[PDB]
Amino acid sequence: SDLKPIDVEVQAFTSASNFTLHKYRNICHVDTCAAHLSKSKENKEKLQARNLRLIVSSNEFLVVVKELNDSTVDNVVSFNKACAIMSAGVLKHTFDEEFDWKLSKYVKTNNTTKVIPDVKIINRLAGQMGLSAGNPYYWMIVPGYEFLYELYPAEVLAYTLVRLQYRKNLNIPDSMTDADIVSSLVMKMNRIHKLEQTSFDEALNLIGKDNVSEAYVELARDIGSTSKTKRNDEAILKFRELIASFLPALEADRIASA
Amino acid sequence: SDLKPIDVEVQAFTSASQNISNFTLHKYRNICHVDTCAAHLSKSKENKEKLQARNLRLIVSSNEFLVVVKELNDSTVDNVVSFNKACAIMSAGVLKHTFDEEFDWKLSKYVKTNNTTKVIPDVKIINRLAGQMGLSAGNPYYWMIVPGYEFLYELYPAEVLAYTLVRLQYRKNLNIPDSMTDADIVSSLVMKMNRIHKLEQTSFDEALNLIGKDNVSEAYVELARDIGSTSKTKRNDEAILKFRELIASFLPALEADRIASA
Amino acid sequence: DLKPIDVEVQAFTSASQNISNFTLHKYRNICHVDTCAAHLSKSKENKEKLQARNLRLIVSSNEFLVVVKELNDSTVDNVVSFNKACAIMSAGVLKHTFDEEFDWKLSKYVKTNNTTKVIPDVKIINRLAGQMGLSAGNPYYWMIVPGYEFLYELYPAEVLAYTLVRLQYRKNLNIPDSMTDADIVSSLVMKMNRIHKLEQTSFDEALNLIGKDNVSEAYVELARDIGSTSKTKRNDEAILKFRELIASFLPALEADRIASAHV
Amino acid sequence: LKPIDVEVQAFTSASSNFTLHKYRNICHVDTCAAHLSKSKENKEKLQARNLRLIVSSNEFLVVVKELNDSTVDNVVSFNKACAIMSAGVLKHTFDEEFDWKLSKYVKTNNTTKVIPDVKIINRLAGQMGLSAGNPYYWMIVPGYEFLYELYPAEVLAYTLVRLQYRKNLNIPDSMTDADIVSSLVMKMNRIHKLEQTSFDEALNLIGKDNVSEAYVELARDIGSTSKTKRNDEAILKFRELIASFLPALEADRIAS
RNA sequence: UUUUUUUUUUUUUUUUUUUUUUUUUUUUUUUUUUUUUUUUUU
Ligand SMILES: [Mg+2]
Ligand SMILES: [Mg+2]
Ligand SMILES: [Mg+2]
Repeated sequence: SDLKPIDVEVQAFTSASNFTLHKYRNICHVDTCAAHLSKSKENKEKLQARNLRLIVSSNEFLVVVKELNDSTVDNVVSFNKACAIMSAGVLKHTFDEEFDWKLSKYVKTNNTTKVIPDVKIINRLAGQMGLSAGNPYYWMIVPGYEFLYELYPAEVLAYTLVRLQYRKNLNIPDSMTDADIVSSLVMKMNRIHKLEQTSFDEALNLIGKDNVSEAYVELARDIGSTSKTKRNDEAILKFRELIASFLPALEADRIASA
Repeated sequence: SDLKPIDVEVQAFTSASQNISNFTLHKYRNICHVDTCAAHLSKSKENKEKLQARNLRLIVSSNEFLVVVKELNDSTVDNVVSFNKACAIMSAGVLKHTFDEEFDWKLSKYVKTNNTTKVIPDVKIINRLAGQMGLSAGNPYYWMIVPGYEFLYELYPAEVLAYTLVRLQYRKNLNIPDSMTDADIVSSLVMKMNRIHKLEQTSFDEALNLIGKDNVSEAYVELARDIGSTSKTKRNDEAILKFRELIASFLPALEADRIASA
Repeated sequence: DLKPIDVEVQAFTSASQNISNFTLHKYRNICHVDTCAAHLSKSKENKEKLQARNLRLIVSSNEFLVVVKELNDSTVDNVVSFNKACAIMSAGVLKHTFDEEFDWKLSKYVKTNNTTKVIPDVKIINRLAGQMGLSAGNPYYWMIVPGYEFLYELYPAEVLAYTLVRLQYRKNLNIPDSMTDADIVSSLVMKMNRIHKLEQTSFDEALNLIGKDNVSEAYVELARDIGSTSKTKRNDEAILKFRELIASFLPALEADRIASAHV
Repeated sequence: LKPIDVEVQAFTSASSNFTLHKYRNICHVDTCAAHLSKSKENKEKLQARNLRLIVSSNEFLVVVKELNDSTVDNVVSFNKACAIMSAGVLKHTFDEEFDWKLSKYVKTNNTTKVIPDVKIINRLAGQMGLSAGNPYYWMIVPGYEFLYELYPAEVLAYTLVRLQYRKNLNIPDSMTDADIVSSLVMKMNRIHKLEQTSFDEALNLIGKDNVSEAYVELARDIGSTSKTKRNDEAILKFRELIASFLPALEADRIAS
């Protein structure tokens, strides 16, 4: 009754992800990419309606498409992949070490033309953590950061630990479970390390357990430095305190009314 | 009449109105082509979200069709059906060929299926739900692993219960989200069993003795033999434990740094 | 779009316009019992129809109701809101099922003047009462309806008791967890605030005006079979029987793993 | 297969400081007050389309739905529109405004005063015991926290009444105690720089006695009851009653 | 393994109270249905 169907095609699912950040390492203009990352919230909402074309250097661009699980075309990417590509462009000039997976260690990033991202460009996700502009981690705090695990595994894992521990400081909704917070990263770890055969401790030793620690304390140092939940909670305690101070003058006013 | 009211007929809700046409798969035994419905079951997840936006129409054979509609509940004609019952109808179109017997509730016994010549399903068609359980193409149970499989309890009871047992036991292996409690995994089957066995007036053991408990177990081992010993949900669980263990061993350096910081 | 609307400057000064003066006693003898029972049997469907149009509900051979959504005040007796409509027709069945009603002037329950000994049809089923384990023929069967709180005027202890049942057994009644406890009793308290004038009277005073013994009597009547038979009980017993099935099947998977012969 | 071009525009600290002092002499008092009487009405209209409101024959005020910053000084958000208009009436009812440079109250500088017509009704002030004619009648408006710039002790005191008398004023339980004060704490954080200065220093600068005089003025005629107080009192007596009947129900099951 | 999910410094935005009402509104609709969930260990 009063329903228009659509005629679904008879197509069977028959049998038959090469994404690597190393194909986009020298395609980014730093201040262009940082500006796009500074508007990630507005960009994700624009994506919900139409797909987006983002210029990331005066000769290169990306096509951000929703629900894109595969593409032979390199610069057609999902939102998380696009932010990760653009973040890596900035982190090549802020982080001095990157991970070589066949050498199983951190090797120095050789950046001949090393530049400083414009301090004026603000990352509001990073401010929520208490990080200030100029911090080398500043532009790692982006949507889709988990893809950066390919280059910065200790740093990306550390940011994930901070999101797990301080979900309330970062205004993560209590709706989300701890599994959803870490799921994306575990998927990237499982691909790199083969977690079906490997141990987690084997991965935490392959990357620097102390490296994770140093990155963790860098990203965690200034959490709770200024908190609107603690700022509001002191006001309520100070307000209810002043209400109590005002009671004898309120009853003096009502005994005067009678 | 400013309030332009519409008359409403005085029709009382009685169980004679509720049970006018209860659903049964026996009306749909010859409506589906094996390789056509498996192509629709192979794309069940896509169908479900495409169903959300607008309701759907699915050709199952040369002239017979099925219209899928969300939140349908009752309906006065046979080929207009909900998502779960549509997947159940198509599933039974392949299992008539892959399963050698079906249950007869008149006789309290499984009976051999009369399936003329049996057309073996194309092993090119891949059911991803069965692949999560380790099943491969050509397995007879392959196309039983569909949404709304519980409706197949009427034809293949012991096999549908064994699958539900497999989903409760291996819920983390099958990435069933911890949001759903154990009772949620089995709720629909219990409803299917309630209708057929009237569990209000029958025990659980009586049901599992009417159907074959020897049949259930041997379907349980067929469905759980190749279930993987890893999953993303189990990897996520192991990660949360390891991550909190790292967070704990990092707290001294953290607090020592903040007292030294401005 | 992209340009504003000039709003006119006029204030808000006005009167209470309390014109409702709604009492169920205006509709006592206007209802055919089986006609009204049948409209109540389709309450959910009629509310859905009400979202699209105003409704015309014939309640007897000589009377009808006009159901209108968002009906604040109406001067005409026939034009009522949905909650008022179900309450009006529920009272028509309850006059024949319940033997006593409250008289607020005498401050006690008095006998209902049912001259005609009419029973509501047994086959007409109230799904809302079915969710409570009440079977057809129960004298309370037709108080379990949308807008039941209006019946506090006639059956105060029984309407309060059903509200208590909705409070304690909210899970068995499939009431959403997302709705306040206060939201479930909010409208009954509006009724109680009108009849008992709760601004200048206590809840304990009101609970002594109607019978606390009478609220308890109706409570055990309405809550006797709430948990009698549950999905939560059935689905739970299934789990443990399913889990002993599994524990008995584990020697089976193991034997099929390490043994080639039939076991 | 279709994209839209996103232009490179970074979020910077650079991108108009809001001061009510820019709107002190643009409001007729009986017309700015009539807009505040139909504030709930003006509010839902703002989701449909942006609204243009007249403060007087010579000046306009256009309100839009989600303004985080505006180059224009006459397009504002709702809470600022109400505050700009309420301020127009309180310059004639309040006899003192705050000067943050001199760190204390000074006269409101209104040579010729007006008395608002007493028929314009503020239903929000009517939920409390305020009757028309009270000098605080038109401060009880949506967006009052912005008036902390001019009347900080009175605006804080109103916040105190909302905190303690939230049930009396039907503030839903879904609104946190923090949510009631979250907006005012933000206005104070801008003016007082709360990371550096404390609440006690703010309270001493505005006057804890000035707060007290506005408090007893606003909390004087709060009604003893509300729907929310009744519902909350009913739930308790209702949960008392269930317990009192639990023996009787168990006895009934044992009998049959 | 992708997809997907969530966080957006500060001010803002937003949120809430509507002449202490009554109404309106809201929620439950037997059993079954609906709903829900897993998607080739990715
Ligand atoms: Mg924030
Ligand atoms: Mg039900
Ligand atoms: Mg009102």
